[PDB]
Amino acid sequence: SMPELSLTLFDEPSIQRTPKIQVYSRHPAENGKSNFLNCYVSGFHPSDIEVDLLKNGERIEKVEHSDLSFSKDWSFYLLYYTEFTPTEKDEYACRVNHVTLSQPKIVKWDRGDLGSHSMRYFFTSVSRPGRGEPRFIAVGYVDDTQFVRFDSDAASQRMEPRAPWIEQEGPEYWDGETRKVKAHSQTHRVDLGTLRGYYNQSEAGSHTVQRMYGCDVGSDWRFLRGYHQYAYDGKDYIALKEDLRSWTAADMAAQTTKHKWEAAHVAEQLRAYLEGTCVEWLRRYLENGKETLQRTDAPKTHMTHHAVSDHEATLRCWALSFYPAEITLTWQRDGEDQTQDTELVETRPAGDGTFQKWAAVVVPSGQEQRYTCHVQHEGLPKPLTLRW
Repeated sequence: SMPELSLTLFDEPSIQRTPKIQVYSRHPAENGKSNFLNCYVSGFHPSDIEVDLLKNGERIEKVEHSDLSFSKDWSFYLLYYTEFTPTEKDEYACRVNHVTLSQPKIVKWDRGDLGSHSMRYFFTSVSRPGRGEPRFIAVGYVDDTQFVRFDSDAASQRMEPRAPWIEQEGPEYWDGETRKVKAHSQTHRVDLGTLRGYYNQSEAGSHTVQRMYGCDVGSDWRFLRGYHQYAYDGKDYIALKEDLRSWTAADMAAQTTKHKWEAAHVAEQLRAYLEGTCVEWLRRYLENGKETLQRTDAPKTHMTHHAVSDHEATLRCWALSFYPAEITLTWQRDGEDQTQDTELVETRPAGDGTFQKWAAVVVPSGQEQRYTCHVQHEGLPKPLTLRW
């Protein structure tokens, strides 16, 4: 499934973004009903981060988290979560520390087939000055569904399943993905060392490389787009262009890499993978995971009303439990678009494979009924309108 070979950057001789934080339950919170408390952190760089869920101020010990992944702009996101049963008295919060934060930040818990398909592999390596190899985390996605992962800190040293429908694949599959992913981790190990040497950075600092591969297919599952991009310290380094036959080098180090990869016909070999292999395995996964991968889950929508004063109210339009993640929430007033005085949250994972989002508008108390929330999602044959 993964590409077979990765070539290092060269021949033989740091962005700081602060985390956004959302603290929320997976399901509407009812006292006495088991639930999951989520702390979603996103848009941060570098990837090192400290996240604790708190109950009445005390660290919760049985807290798990998602495999490190990143967005198009190379910023990282992680879901931390624990199972809990809300009560009336208990208070929960998320405590985050990161190199961009002078003090820890505490956010209180306030309480048909898809129209197109993609496969993505994301790789992150973080050097560890002073001893040993980089931390290496790889994840694979079909659409918005993670299905494999490799974590160098995990005990198995194996590519591991993260979706039920990938477990069908036989031992040969897991041996091959394990072999390829470990080879990719060594490419990054070399790359981190040579990049440090190109930029004359000290051995005492931790740096990051990020790599992504993927293919897109349209509603017919035929090849639409292929991608391959590489970043150093959260910044573009080199990217394969749309035509899959040339490169975009961001600086002179990447320009040397472009020359090494051009002479070695990297793009020719990647084109065959992105155009063929990648799509073929995507289609195989879509067929084996059909029950979920080919199912759209329309958003479950409702509205809440919050009065902060006698003259001011907040209307919140909620979209819950939807899949895939792409969704549009808009407000209208008297049937015309309204963007003034609105707030939209980043779409976030519920933790059960579905996604959540809300949109809010501040309105004059008594005028709620002028406003309508409009929900567009490919699981809906027609957009939804909600009104208080």
